[PDB]
Amino acid sequence: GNYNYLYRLFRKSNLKPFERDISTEIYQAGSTPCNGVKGFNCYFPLQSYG
Amino acid sequence: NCTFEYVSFKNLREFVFKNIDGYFKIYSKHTPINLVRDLPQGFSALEPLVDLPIGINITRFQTLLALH
Repeated sequence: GNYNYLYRLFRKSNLKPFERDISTEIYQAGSTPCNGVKGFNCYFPLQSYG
Repeated sequence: NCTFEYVSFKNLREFVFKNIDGYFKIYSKHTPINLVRDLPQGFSALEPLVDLPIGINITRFQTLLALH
């Protein structure tokens, strides 16, 4: 796998055309008060193609 | 972490700033004035300077000034 290449899997709302959101902040999927910290329902918002 | 860069009361200078689909559009107009108090009643229209294809989510803004 090549791990240089990635995409966003999670967001709070969809992009408008060319809305260039680069932020990597940990995604609270509602249940867990993640506050930017990893754990259950505290997802990394991207994925690598590998 | 610097994803873009560029370089080029006797008067009233007017500007307009807006964004469409990441294209940030800049408009201007200048004149001398004699109502030194406040905004003049009569008409004028601004014209474009640049459109910057920058893609940023914008909702808030602030001005910058000289300091002593």
